[PDB]
Amino acid sequence: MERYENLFAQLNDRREGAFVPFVTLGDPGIEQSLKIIDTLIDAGADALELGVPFSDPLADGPTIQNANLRAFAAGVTPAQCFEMLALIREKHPTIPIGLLMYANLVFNNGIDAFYARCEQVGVDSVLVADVPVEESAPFRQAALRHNIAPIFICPPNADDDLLRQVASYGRGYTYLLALPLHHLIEKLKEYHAAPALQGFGISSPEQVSAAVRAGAAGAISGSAIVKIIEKNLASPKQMLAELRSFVSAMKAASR
Amino acid sequence: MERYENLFAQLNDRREGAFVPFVTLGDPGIEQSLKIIDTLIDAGADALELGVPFSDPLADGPTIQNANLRAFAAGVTPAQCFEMLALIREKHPTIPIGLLMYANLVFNNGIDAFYARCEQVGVDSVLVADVPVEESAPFRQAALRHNIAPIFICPPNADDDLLRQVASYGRGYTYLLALPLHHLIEKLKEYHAAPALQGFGISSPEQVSAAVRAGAAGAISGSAIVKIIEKNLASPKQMLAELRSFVSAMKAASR
Amino acid sequence: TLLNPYFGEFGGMYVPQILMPALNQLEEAFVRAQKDPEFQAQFADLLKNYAGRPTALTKCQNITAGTRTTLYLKREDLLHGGAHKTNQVLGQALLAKRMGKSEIIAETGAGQHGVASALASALLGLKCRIYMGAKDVERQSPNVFRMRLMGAEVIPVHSGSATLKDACNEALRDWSGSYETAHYMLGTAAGPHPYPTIVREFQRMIGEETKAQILDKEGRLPDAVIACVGGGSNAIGMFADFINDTSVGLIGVEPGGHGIETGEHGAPLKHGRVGIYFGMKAPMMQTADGQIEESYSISAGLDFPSVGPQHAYLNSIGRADYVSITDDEALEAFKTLCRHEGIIPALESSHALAHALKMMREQPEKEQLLVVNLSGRGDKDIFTVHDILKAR
Amino acid sequence: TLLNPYFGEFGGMYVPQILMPALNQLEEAFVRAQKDPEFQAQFADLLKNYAGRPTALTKCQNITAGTRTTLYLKREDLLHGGAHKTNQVLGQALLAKRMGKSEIIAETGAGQHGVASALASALLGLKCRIYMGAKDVERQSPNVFRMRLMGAEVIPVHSGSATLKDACNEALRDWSGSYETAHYMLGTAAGPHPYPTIVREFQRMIGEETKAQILDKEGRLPDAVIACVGGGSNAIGMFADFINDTSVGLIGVEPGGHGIETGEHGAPLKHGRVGIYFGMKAPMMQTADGQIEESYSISAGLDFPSVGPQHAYLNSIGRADYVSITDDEALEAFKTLCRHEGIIPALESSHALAHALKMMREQPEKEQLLVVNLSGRGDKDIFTVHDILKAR
Ligand SMILES: *Cc1c(COP(=O)(O)O)cnc(C)c1O
Ligand SMILES: *Cc1c(COP(=O)(O)O)cnc(C)c1O
Ligand code: NA
Ligand code: NA
Repeated sequence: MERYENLFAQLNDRREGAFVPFVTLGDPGIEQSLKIIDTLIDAGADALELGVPFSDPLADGPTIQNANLRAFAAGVTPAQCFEMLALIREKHPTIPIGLLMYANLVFNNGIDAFYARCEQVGVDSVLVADVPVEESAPFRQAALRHNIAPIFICPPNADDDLLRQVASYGRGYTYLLALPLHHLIEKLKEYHAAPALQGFGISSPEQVSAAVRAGAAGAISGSAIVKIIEKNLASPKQMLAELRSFVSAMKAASR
Repeated sequence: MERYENLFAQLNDRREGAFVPFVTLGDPGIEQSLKIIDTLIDAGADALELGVPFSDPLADGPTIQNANLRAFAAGVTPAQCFEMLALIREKHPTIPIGLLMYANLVFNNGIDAFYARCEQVGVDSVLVADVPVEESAPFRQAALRHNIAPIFICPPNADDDLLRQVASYGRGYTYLLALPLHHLIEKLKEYHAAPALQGFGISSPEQVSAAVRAGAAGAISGSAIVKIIEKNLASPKQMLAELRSFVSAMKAASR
Repeated sequence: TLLNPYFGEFGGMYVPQILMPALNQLEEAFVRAQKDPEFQAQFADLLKNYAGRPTALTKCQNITAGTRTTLYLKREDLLHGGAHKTNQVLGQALLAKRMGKSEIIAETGAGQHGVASALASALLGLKCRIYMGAKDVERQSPNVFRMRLMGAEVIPVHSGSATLKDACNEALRDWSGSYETAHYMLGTAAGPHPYPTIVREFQRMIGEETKAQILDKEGRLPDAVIACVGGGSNAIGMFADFINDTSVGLIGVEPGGHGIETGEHGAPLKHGRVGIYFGMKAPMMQTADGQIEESYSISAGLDFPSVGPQHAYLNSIGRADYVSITDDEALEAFKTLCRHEGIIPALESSHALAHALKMMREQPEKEQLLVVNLSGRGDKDIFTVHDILKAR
Repeated sequence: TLLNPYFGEFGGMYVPQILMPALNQLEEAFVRAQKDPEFQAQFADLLKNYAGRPTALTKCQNITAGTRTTLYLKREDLLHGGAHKTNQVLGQALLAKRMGKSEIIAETGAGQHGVASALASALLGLKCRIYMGAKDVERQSPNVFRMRLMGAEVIPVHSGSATLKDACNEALRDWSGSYETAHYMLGTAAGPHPYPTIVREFQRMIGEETKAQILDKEGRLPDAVIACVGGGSNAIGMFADFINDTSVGLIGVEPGGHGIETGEHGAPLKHGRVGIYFGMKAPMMQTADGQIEESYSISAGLDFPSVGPQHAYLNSIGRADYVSITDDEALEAFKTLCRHEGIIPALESSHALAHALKMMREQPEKEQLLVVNLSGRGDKDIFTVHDILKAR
């Protein structure tokens, strides 16, 4: 939780936005995945949003859907994910690490036990894609008890009652996915909601800058990164090169 | 009609039974069929029962069923049958000739017209397999008007009312197909029914003699002949030889 | 006979002498049964508790859009078995039992009659042997499995042109010898008396129900009732109860196949000559010198090369009108029902529907209340319709 | 929420935030509808005039010979469509309309749900898109033709292991974006609230009719009511009305597949672990580290790797009992019904029957009045049963 507060503070003094890439743990391989994350961070990523391969991501698109298949095929398991995570943390002590999970993977061995291990490996936040605020009680409380920031998605069709709830319940940051977006950032700030990160379709520097200007604290690059991996699945050396550049670009555009 | 009366008279003075073979007109070929009939007569047949190939003989067995197929395949038609018939008569003026027909072939061009042509070609009797006594009025009357003997089958399950009807309505002969058969011949003779010919399964001399002794005026060899044709369909020269002998045998056993 | 074997000039008992006793026995039994309230009660129980009667009368919603025609469907497709054949097969089965019989004989073409007799037999505990044309066997594998599954013995007949036509012969031959213990369950309102009469009385609930349903829903009788004519049971089933309501039109539809002018059709009532076949005198498909010919239709169920004698009669006196519908017309009627009412009709029943669609389209501002007898469901037909369409 | 999303601990709304508005809208509409007598009247009209309700309750005649068991069958096989699925698909369709929707979204496996949604859509005039697992597509050609024939757009999904599981994902993804104009017609009494509740209320006529029919015919309630459990709609349909008649036993039958001990089965309620999937918390087929696994059964219709939450609940408190029946046991029950009652049941429904046959055979002198929900007809299965038997 602490790491986010730290990040957003530093970002402010330098009056810049946060650039947060998304990646699937173990895609396309474990060592390849680890090599990829080290690049993203070195290339300028402020934080990380990491996915744990799940069998039924009824909340993801084909891009992410295909990422999981690759991981699975690679032999990745939740257990292996946690090993990778301890390793990532070991080398990068300050970088905030958020996890994108599915409710079953969390519920599997008892909720509390899940967050316990998160805290243990040094994970900062967790986003359970299939748990609306309406059913978050157990997940929330467990997260807070293990000093884990429970991340919540703020959808386009978000009403006011929802806005107030997301503001109260969340920590670390707000996942921003009618409503004049400017008013969204507005309402949240007003409700003392955790800093909002713009998540919907951020795939060009133009968009990063816009988000910042719009009042967002930064932007999450949802699948643009997963694309590069795919495009270069063929050639690794270029997978990294393409990664470095893309990130460097997106980052430059946050300042 | 006259021919039958003549035959049965002569047979009596010589105290013998009539041997009547059955054959399909045009089976296996027209000339082959004609050649076959000349043999049957020469071999001793007292009379002839001739069949006209019909598409749906719901009253015949596979043996006769197959005979029709052969004829059809040979290109035989009712019309061709009548030509053959004039020819048979032309060479054999005294031999009684009976036809085995299906009601449609008779009804086709008008009933009366059918019997008219029978009389014209010199046919003595007609058996319409699918016309019970109950529906024979039109066929009967037309037959009588053209001096054609209407033959009727007397079945195993024949009751007394039927016996009286068959006796009154028929001419030429009675087609004999529980009831002590001896009593059948008895009841018929009593009703002044036309001479009864035993039709059920007469395929051995033993049977001819039996029929006679039983009181029948002779026997009709229903399909035994059609069998020989089939058996030797392969070789003609032997088809005739086998025919000659079989008939000579059956005939000898009638005396 | 206790009853009249003739309808005008059509009908009669044109069978070998050997079979008269069997027919006479059957008619006696049917007459006694008809009068037996206990019989009637048993029959009614099965129809309702086992078959699913009364069937629904559905008012079409989309198909008659933009016209002044109100189209209703008699849902015989909803009958256990998925065709109207079930009604009479149960009546016949119950009848064999009343006569103390324990064996049933049937013949089939498309297979629906085989299946229906097999099911009636299974339920009432009768031994069942079904004669089938090896040609039909080969192309009706699925129906053969159903039959066997139901404990019916399927005897493939090859004799002649292995088809219904020949099936009937062996069926009849069998019965000649076994009528003492067995009962012949003829498939339609045809053949020798009293089958045309029996099959009718055992199918007449269709019409009686339609009459009550329509009076309840519309408060008036239909202008016309339309049904397809293969051999004629579904049709007479529908018509029977309306015969005396002279204001109601009766329309029977025969398969036009490729089109009359082609000769490749199955419409003897209107395009054939009366003859003598299957123990009856009625219109049929025959050659010039009297050989019975085969019917033709996309729908195997309409393949009877002749027609029930009561139909030939109703026509003669002008009480009922007969029309033809071609393969192509049936197929479009098929597709149209699927699309607009989400009902898959038998290709047979599609011939009746196609005609009603014709009436509607030709005279769109003509106000008329029609009822089509949807004699069966088309599940059995999707493969046919499939391979037709794909081919196209 | 207006209603309780939970049955004991099972149920809830475990979906992305984006879908909550849609679910909330749906529940509001259902509640208003329930209270709308006009709604109830319209629904009742269709069920009766279009689908064929009430279905018959057949007393078996031969199958229970030599025992003291009286076996009745709820003839859902006689429903238009040939399966119970039709009842709720009509309710849902009517509901989409009340909400001013004009598009329907559905997913399918075996194909029966696709076909049923397609027919409901065709009749009420809704645009219909159906997601299908390309694996299922390949093996459900016939069902695909039916769907297309009915004007439904069939979208083949390959993502993951092209199956229902994945079908559901795209269906859900679609709805997230289109819920404004489209309605998601979920296939069983599962998924997020209020589907488990809706699907139940729209299937409860089965049970209500059974209750009235049995009291009329036997003058007493059954000892037990047996139904198969794929996802649970037919079962809860049957059970719902008898829940408060504590003297009536409720038995749900899950596919045992090759046998439990083999792992190749589809019985999560009794042999799986509760988890969170398809927007609900219920028992399911999952690996040790939480990956959802596939069900297995000879019958594709019983392939749901989880179960409705109300069932998991009824079990928990011991109101209802759940058992399993293997492939082999189902197959024999199939064959037995054909042979003795001349009824071809769905391989699904055969699982419920097989269990009732078990009860009867094990305790032949035990007097008991049973009712089996014959959820469908087996026409769709003859090829399967065929190629199984021939293989043997
Ligand atoms: C058999 C059949 C027919 C044809 O028979 P009819 O004897 O003319 O009534 C028509 N429709 C269906 C659905 C059939 O199965
Ligand atoms: C679909 C189907 C089932 C399984 O579904 P439930 O949701 O468990 O009721 C059972 N029987 C038939 C005939 C079906 O089509
Ligand atoms: Na016909
Ligand atoms: Na299940």
